[PDB]
Amino acid sequence: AKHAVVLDQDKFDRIMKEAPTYRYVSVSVLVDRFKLGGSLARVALRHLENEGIIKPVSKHSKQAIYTRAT
Amino acid sequence: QEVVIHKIRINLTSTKVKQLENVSANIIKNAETFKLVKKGPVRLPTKVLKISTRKTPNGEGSKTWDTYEMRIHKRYIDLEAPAHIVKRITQITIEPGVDVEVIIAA
Amino acid sequence: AIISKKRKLVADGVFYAELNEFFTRELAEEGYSGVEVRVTPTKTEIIIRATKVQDVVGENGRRINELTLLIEKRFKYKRGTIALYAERVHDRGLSAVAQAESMKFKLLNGLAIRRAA
Amino acid sequence: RKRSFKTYSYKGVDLEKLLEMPTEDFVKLAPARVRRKFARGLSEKPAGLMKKLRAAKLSAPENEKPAVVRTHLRNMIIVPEMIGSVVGVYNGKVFNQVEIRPEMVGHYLGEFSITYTPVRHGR
Amino acid sequence: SLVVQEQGSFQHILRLLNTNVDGNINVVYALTTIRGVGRRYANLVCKKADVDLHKRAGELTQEELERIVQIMQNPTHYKIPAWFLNRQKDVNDGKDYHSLANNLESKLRDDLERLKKIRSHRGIRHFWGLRVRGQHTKTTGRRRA
Amino acid sequence: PGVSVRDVPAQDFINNYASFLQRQGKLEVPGYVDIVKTSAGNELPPQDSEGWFYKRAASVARHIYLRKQVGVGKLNKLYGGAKNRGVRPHKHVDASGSINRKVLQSLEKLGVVEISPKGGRRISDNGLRDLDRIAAATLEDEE
Amino acid sequence: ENVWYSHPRKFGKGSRQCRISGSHSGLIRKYGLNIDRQSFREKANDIGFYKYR
RNA sequence: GACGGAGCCAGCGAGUACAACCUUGGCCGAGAGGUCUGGGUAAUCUUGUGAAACUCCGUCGUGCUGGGGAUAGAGCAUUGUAAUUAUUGCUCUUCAACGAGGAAUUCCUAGUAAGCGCAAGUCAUCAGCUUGCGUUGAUUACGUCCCUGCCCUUUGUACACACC
Ligand SMILES: [Mg+2]
Ligand SMILES: [Mg+2]
Ligand SMILES: [Mg+2]
Ligand SMILES: [Mg+2]
Ligand SMILES: [Mg+2]
Repeated sequence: AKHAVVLDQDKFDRIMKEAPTYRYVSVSVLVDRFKLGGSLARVALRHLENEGIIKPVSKHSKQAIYTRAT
Repeated sequence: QEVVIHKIRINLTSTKVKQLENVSANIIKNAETFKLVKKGPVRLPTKVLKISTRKTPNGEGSKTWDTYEMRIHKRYIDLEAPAHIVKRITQITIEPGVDVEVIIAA
Repeated sequence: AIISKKRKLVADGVFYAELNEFFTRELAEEGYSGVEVRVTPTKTEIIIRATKVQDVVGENGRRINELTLLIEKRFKYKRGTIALYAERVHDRGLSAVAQAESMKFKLLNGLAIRRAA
Repeated sequence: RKRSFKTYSYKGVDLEKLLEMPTEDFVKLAPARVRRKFARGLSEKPAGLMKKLRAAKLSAPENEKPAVVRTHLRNMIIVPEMIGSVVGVYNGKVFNQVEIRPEMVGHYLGEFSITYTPVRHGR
Repeated sequence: SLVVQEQGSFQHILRLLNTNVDGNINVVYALTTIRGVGRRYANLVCKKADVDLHKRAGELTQEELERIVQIMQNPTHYKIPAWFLNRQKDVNDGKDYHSLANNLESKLRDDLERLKKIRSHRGIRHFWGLRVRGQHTKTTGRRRA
Repeated sequence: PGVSVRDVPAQDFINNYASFLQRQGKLEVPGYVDIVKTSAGNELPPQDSEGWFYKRAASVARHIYLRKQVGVGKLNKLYGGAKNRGVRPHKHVDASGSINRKVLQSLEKLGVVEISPKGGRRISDNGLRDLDRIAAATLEDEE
Repeated sequence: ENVWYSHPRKFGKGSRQCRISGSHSGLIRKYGLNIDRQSFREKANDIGFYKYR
């Protein structure tokens, strides 16, 4: 185990703040930025994916790529 | 007075293909001369019988292997006919090597 | 009677081989070369080629009949269902087996080997 | 005292029940192999050997051991009808002595004999 | 589907049945860390308890834990067929026995002792320190115990 | 025009079927559900515990619809695969024998599957209608 | 004439005899041939067997 | 990647009447399997051998870990008179060595290498093996004698049982 795969409110808040004005919104990228796990990242994305903000490019399993609203 | 159609299958099995073919041709010619409704010399997947063996009697050399194969040729000749005519045909129509066999009835 | 066609053919081949071997063994003095099996309904013809056809024949129905009986005993078939004919081979010189047999005979009796060859 | 150590049971049955059940009951309360064997045709397996064992039991000097019953059928299963008797299991050379205990229940005769010598040089 | 929030309603890093249950693992495959506790068996236990397979191992209500423990002790009292056990129909007692945590090892030891006492081929092999299931060692495993 | 049934991209159809089954509540659960490996080449049952058997059933039904006289053995073969044999290489062993049978029975009970002559199973007419409806729904979802 | 002069030899390499030598060694049971392979590899040509590929 | 699902695709095969074959299809068994009816002395039935590898979604995300299933206990079966020295089979468990392999060197120039199964040979029972056959399917040469082995020429030889 290498940690940073918890839950928390602070983490959620951080995630919320880290969404607009970014080139990549990918699971791997998220993991790299020392955030939540592979499945959790997707969930987080989904929660922000209600009224624009983050929009998909690829829908494939374990190779998902999303980008900001232009 | 008779003439009751049974529909008769003729089996032609063998190895030496040329002979078999000749026999088939002969049969068809005979059918033509007695003038009958008939399905042709229907050919089946010519079964190969493979027996693969170490060439060595005793297992001391390089691992040479030989596939001894037996080519088989299965032929169906279907006749729309009574039995008497078939019997007449099968009085002759036998050539060495080739198996002549009458299945009889549909 | 009746098996799978392939199997039947294989069995027939084996039978032929066996017969050939027997003739090589039994008809050694008779100068045998080849067997020519013809299987028809009821009467199965068995042609046999030899150098000394007279020996094979015997004195009208001697050895040949015995051989027929033996064959019947071997393969369950009845009297009349197996027929045996003994024939002259058309020039033995081209036939290798016959030549080999002749050579063997020459060797066994007592003769020069190289010269015989 | 009321219970001696712990009851040496087959599948929840005491020695008061174990010694008196015959073969069928043992089979019922046994590993599958034994059952299978019972199912297949029995001849010359429990024929004379069993009789010999019984004779030994009868002719025992009391409290002491019965006579050692020699077996070639080392593929035989140990049944609680003859606990206490000594069996001479054949290995090619020497019928070797084996005790029949309250814990040899439904095991094989061969697994207490061994033909070859155990390994030397180093364990 | 949703991230589990709150400040700290459920406590991380657990200790259940004489051993340790590490968090950050989803339900089942932290219970495999327990000596003897199954995969399929674990799943069955979870089902019996009535827990979702989305929670973390570093969570769980106390009541739920108690229920799980109860399930572990007796396979017969709850809806478990119980032929997924270390001792089914059994070698001595003749019931339904799937040993738990630090007890399985003890049971194994006892069995070994029994085998030794009997002096079966297997027992002999064990004593020697070799190969039980007719496996040959002419070539393989040249260090051993 | 014409509402098609085969033209559905596989998984969606199955999902729809599952949803329908969930809505109805009429199937009769085998009972040995979750206490089973489902495949002989399995170390884990279905991952989502409850459900997934429904999906399996749906898949079976779809296969039946596609083909002619279909039986238990064939189903087993279908839902088998590769065995983790450790040191030994993989073979091919089939699915659990009874579970598929149970599924078939359940389908028969609901009226999706009918018994065919010669040896196997086919589709009931009400069942066919239901399948068609499901397909239509799926199409609507897509369109 | 002795009473016990046969083992239960229903199968195995024992019951399986060759058609020429009677060997229990390398017996092509296939196609109902029952020959020790070596002999076959000599007689095969007459048995109708040939090699092509 | 792993595990579930879910999708779903070959080609060689071979297989009984005087027997103990290949065996569908249906009820009972979590498996393993059994049983009643078959069909096939075989392009016709097992069989479209609905094989694996592969392709979609979710769950766990670089931990000797859910990678890996190795030493092992327990039942039920099955084969065969006979299974202990697990024949084999599946189920729960235990869950180790092994984080891309040192010196050497094997194989290969296209449906070739490698992967992935199937079938036959075996065979009462067993596959990790062989033969075969498909199924995915590239890198880099398209050369040269440097190494290895052979080959021929020219050379020398006191060897010709020939450099052991
Ligand atoms: Mg793997
Ligand atoms: Mg086919
Ligand atoms: Mg582990
Ligand atoms: Mg082998
Ligand atoms: Mg000089």
